[PDB]
Amino acid sequence: DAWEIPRESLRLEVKLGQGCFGEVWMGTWNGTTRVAIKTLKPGTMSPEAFLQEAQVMKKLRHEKLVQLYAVVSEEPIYIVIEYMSKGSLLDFLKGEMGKYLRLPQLVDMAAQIASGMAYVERMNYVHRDLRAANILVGENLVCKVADFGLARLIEKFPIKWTAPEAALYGRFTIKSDVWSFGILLTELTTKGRVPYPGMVNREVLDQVERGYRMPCPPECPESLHDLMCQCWRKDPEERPTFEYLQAFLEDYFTSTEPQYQPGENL
Repeated sequence: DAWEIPRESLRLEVKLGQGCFGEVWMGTWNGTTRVAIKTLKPGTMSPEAFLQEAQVMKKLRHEKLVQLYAVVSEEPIYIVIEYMSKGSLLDFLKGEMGKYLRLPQLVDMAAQIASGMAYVERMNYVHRDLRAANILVGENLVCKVADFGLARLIEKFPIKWTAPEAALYGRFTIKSDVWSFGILLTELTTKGRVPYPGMVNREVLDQVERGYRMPCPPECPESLHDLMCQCWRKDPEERPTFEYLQAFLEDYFTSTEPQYQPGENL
């Protein structure tokens, strides 16, 4: 198809991350544009299924999603994307710039993810792996949803982010995505800490089933934690939409916490 490109048009430069798929490099494309490239290693993952990520990226275009640019479908295999200068949200949150983030910038970042996910929502897709590690940060604190490896049109998984019904019964929906967004809201409010501190996977599964939910993070306003609790409702279906989350987050400091004053950490 028309996404395909020749190898030579590219050039890889700096290396960025490593996984059991391959590598991630920064680079330039047609020697004029700054790009990012997700390599494969000598056929370590199934070739047809590896490009099933980009297959999905092809049909999604939104300002708050990492934009596909090009593909080299002929071995050695690649996937080329827009470049996100500030790396992953998880690294950002716990790194050196992370400590000066306050509630208004963190709420603004949540708003953007929600805006990106609301688009997924109206496109009838499911992300399946929504979390801080899967969001990229650009310049001006812009945040975009990434790592569509598992995204599906609506037709193991780290239970700490994954809704109960999806971890147990493989029932992934946009509403399981909502659940992960609730956990993503805790990573934002704690500068990037792992949820369910000191709890191990099976401890998390057993406790969540019995209705345990993480408490208000320190200095997080109750109204933001209430939103978290809504996202973690037992019935997938009583959970709010992204569209609602987007709108509630964008308007937060006027409609919900107009009395917010900056604290020690948030």
